[PDB]
Amino acid sequence: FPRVKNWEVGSITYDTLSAQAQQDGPCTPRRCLGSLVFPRKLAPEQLLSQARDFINQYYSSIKRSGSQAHEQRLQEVEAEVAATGTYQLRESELVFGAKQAWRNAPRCVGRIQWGKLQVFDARDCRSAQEMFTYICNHIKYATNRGNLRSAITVFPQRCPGRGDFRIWNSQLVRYAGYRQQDGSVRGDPANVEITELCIQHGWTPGNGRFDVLPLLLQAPDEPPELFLLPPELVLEVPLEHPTLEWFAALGLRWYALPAVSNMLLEIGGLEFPAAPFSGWYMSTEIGTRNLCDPHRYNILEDVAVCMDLDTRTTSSLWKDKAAVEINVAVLHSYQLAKVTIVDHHAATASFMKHLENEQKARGGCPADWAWIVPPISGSLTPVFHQEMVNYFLSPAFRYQPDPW
Amino acid sequence: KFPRVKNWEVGSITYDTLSAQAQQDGPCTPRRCLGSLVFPAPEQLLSQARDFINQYYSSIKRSGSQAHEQRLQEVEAEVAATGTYQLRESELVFGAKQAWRNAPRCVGRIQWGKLQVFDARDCRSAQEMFTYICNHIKYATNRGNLRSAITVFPQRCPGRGDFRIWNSQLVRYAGYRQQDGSVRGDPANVEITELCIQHGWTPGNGRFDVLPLLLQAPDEPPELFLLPPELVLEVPLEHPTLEWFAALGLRWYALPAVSNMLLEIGGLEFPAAPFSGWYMSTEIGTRNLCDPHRYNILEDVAVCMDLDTRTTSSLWKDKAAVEINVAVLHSYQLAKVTIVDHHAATASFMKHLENEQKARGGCPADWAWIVPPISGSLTPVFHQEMVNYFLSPAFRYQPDPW
Ligand code: HEM
Ligand code: HEM
Ligand SMILES: Cc1cc(N)nc(CCc2c(F)ccc(CCCN(C)C)c2F)c1
Ligand SMILES: Cc1cc(N)nc(CCc2c(F)ccc(CCCN(C)C)c2F)c1
Ligand SMILES: C[C@H](O)[C@H](O)[C@H]1CNc2nc(N)[nH]c(=O)c2N1
Ligand SMILES: C[C@H](O)[C@H](O)[C@H]1CNc2nc(N)[nH]c(=O)c2N1
Ligand SMILES: [Cl-]
Ligand SMILES: [Cl-]
Ligand SMILES: [Gd]
Ligand SMILES: [Gd]
Ligand SMILES: [Zn+2]
Repeated sequence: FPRVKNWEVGSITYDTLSAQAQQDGPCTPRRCLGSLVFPRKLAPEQLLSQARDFINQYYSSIKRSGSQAHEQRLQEVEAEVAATGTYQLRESELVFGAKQAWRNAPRCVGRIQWGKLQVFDARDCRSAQEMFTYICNHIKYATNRGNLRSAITVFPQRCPGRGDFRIWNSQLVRYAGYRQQDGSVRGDPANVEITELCIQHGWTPGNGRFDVLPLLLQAPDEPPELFLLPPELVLEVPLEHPTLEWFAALGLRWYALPAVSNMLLEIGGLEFPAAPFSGWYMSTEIGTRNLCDPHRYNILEDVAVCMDLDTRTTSSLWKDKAAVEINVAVLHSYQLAKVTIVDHHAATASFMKHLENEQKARGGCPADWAWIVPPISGSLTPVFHQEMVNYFLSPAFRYQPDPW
Repeated sequence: KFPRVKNWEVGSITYDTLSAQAQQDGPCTPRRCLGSLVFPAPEQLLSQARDFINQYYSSIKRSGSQAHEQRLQEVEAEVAATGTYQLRESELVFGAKQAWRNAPRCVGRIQWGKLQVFDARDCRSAQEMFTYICNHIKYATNRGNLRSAITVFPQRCPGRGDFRIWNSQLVRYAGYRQQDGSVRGDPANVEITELCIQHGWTPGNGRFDVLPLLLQAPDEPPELFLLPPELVLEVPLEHPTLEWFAALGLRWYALPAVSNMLLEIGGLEFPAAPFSGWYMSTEIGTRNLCDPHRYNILEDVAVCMDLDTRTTSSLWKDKAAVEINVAVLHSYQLAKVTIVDHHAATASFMKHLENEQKARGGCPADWAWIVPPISGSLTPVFHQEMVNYFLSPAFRYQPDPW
C-alpha cells in the first residue's frame, strides 16, 4: 500500500485501491516510463472473467451484493456467453460502466463531475446516416446553447465476425490543416492528416485557419462516407481580450464543445470502438496547448509583438507574459459568450476535492501527475504538491489503433 | 526491447539503450507508477567497485589494458585486507562528475564536465571542515560569477563515525515559530533552526537571517560555526517597473549549495560532499517565494499589483508569479550574480539530451522535475518524453543525522 503525501499541508494517505489494479502499465522497477503519452503499444474464457468482475462491483455500488438479482444476473451472462460468445449489457450497467470509465481516467482533471453524465444508448444504430443523427443529437444536447452538459453516445459493441463502428476524426469538432508549397500549414497542424483523408474522400477544401472539418463516419465494413456539420450545430467563440483592443483583430476563434471521438470504451470485457464523449474545456487546453504549442497554432510570438514585449531575450519572460494574456482572452471570450469553461485554478482545486472524496469512497484514486498538473503555473495549483499513484482500473477508456 | 522515446514538438524518435544498464531499482512496478513520489557486504562492494573502475578506464579510452587489470586486482586485494578501498584522485574527479551527469532531476547537466572537485578526504576535524567549506563558498561564489564545485570529505569507513553537514544547504534562512502559530522566515528550515538554537546559536528575529553551520566530525556532537557575512553574497529583490516591490524587503542568496546528500562512487559512500552551482530563476521566484508552504508572497504581490483577487479566472496568481520571477532575474543581473531563466535552462537541457544520446545512448531524466513549475509547456522539455532510472555514481538521499 503506497504512502502518498501532500507537501503543501503535510498530510499522508495510503492508496489501497492500487492493489486492485489489473492491466499492467509501462513501468518496471528498473526504469519509469510515466512520461510517455502512449504507453507501450496499442478461447473466450477471458470474457467471462472481466464480465463477472464488472457485474460484481455494479451490485456493490447499489448495496445489493449478496442474495437477490445479484445471484441471478451472474447466471444470465454465463448463459448468454455460453450460447453466443458475447453478451449484452443491461441499460443501467451500461450507464454505470460509462461513468466508471470516466472516474477511472487517470489523466482527467475534471473527474469531480463523474457522477453527472448523460449516456445516450446508440447500440441499435446500424447505419452511417444513423450514427450522424446520433452524433448530431449529442452535439445539440451537449452544447445546449453554451450551457454545456457532459455526454457520451455509445454505439454498438464490437462483435467477432467482421464489423466496427468508428469515427475517423479525433474529435467531433476539428479545424482544418492545409499543407502548401512550404509544407507549412494554414490551420491546425494536428489535423493535417485527417484534412487529407477528408479531401481524398470528396471534401471541398476551404478558406483558412479555422474551417470546421467534416465528419468521416464508418458503419461496419462499408467504407467511410463524408458528413457535413451544420453551422448552427457547431457553436464557436471568437476570441477577444478585455483590455487589448487589437486582440480580436487577430481573427482567433475556438469551438465550444470538446468531444473526443477516437477512444475505445471498455466495459466488462466488451469493447465499444465508437463511443464519443464530451464535456467542457479547461481554458489552458485552448489558450496554452492549442494556440501556443509550437506544433499547433504557435501564436505566442505574434501576440508578444502586439504587446510590445522584449522578444530579444528569454529573460524578459515575454513568452510567459503573452501566454497568460492569451489565457485571459480565452476565459473572457467564453464567459462573454456564456459558454461553459473552467480556469485551471478552479479545476485543480475541484480535483483535490475529488481526491479527498475518492479516498473515503474507494481508498484512493488513479492519477497521472504529468497530465493533472496544468501546462502553465503548475506549482501555483494545489495538485502540483500532491503525490499521486497511477494504475489502470476497469471500466476504462483506452487508446485504439486508427482505422487505416 | 529498449524504451522508445518521442519528442512531440518536432517528431524525433530515439531509443534509450542506456536504461538497460540500470544498476538499481526504483519505486515503480507494472501494477502502478510512483514516479511522482519525492522520496522513492564484501562481494557486492566488489561488483560496484569493478563496475566503476570499468567506467573510469573506459572514459580514458584505456579499457581492458594492463593498467586497468592491475587496478582491478589492486581493488579486490585492498577489499580483502581492509574491507574497503581508496579512490585515486583522478577516479574521484571522474566519479564526482558522473554523479552529477547521472542525476535525473537536474536540469543543469549540460555543465556536468565543468565541475571543480576539491579533495578534502584528509580532513580531520569539524574546524578543518569549516575551513574547507568557507574556501568552497568563496571559490564558488567568485564575487557573483558563480562556478560549479564540490568538496569531498572522508568516506564512510568501518570503525569511525561519519562526517556530516547537518544543514541541508550551506546558506539557509532561519525559520522561527511564532505567537500566531506561524513561521517567521523560511518555513522549510524550522527544524534546523531549532537545532541551531539549542546548540548555542543566538537567534535573530528577521525573515532573512542566515543560519550557522552545524558540522559533525566522526563520533563528535555537531559543532556550531558562523558564516562570515562577507562570505555570503546576497541579492536584494527589486522590480524593473514595479518600484513598490523593493519596499517588500525581499532577498535571496547567490549560491545554491546542497550539503546533505550522499555521494556514492564504486560502492564507497561519502556522506559529506556539498556541491553548488547557480540558481535557475524559478527555484527562487516560483518555489521559494510563492509556494504556500514557503514564503507564500503571491497574494501580497497581487494585492499590491491591484489585481482582482476575488476570482481565479482573472489569473491574478499567474500574473503575480510572472512578475516575481521578472524581479528575481532583473535583481540578479543588476547585482552581477549568475542566474539562468527556465527558457534558457530547458533549451540547454535539450542540447544535453542530444549530446547524451550520442555518447551513452540515452539519459536518465525525471520529467516532473525537469519541467519548470511555471510555463511548463512553453519550454521544450514539456514535449519531450523521458525515461527515469538510476545509474551510479550517484547522489543519493540519506536520513537526517538527528
Ligand atoms: C466536464 C469537464 C471535463 C474537463 C474539464 C476535462 C478535462 C480533461 C483534461 C484537461 C484532460 C487532459 C488530457 C489532454 O489534455 O489531452 C482530460 C483527459 C481525459 N478525459 Fe476529461 N474532462 C472533462 C470531462 C470528461 C468526460 C465527460 C470524459 C468521459 C466520459 C472524460 C474523459 C477523459 C479521458 C479518458 C481522458 C484521458 C486522456 C488520455 O488518456 O489521453 N473527460 N480531461
Ligand atoms: C550550475 C547550474 C545548475 C543548475 C541550473 C541546476 C538546476 C537544478 C534544478 C532546478 C534541480 C531541481 C531542483 C529541486 O530539487 O527542486 C536540480 C536537481 C539536482 N541537481 Fe542540479 N543544478 C546545477 C548544478 C548542479 C551541480 C553542480 C550538482 C552536483 C555536482 C547538481 C546536482 C543535482 C542533483 C543531485 C539534483 C537532484 C536533487 C533531487 O534528487 O532532489 N546540480 N538541479
Ligand atoms: C471530454 C473532454 C474534456 C476536456 N476538457 N477536454 C477534452 C479534449 C482533450 C482530451 C481529453 F480530455 C481526453 C482525451 C483526449 C484524446 C487523447 C489525447 N492524447 C492521447 C493526445 C483529448 F484530446 C475532452
Ligand atoms: C547545486 C544546486 C543548483 C541549483 N540550481 N539548485 C539547487 C537547489 C535545489 C536542489 C538541487 F538542485 C539538488 C538537490 C537538492 C536537495 C534535494 C531536494 N529534493 C528532496 C527535492 C536541492 F534542493 C542546488
Ligand atoms: C509531488 C511532486 O512530485 C513534488 O511536489 C515535486 C514536483 N516537481 C518538482 N520539480 C522541481 N524541480 N522541484 C520540486 O520541488 C518539485 N516538486
Ligand atoms: C512528454 C509528455 O508526457 C507529454 O508532452 C505530455 C505531458 N503532459 C501533458 N498534459 C496534458 N494535459 N496534455 C498533454 O498533451 C500532455 N503532454
Ligand atoms: Cl482540444
Ligand atoms: Cl533553494
Ligand atoms: Gd506600438
Ligand atoms: Gd512603475
Ligand atoms: Zn513510473
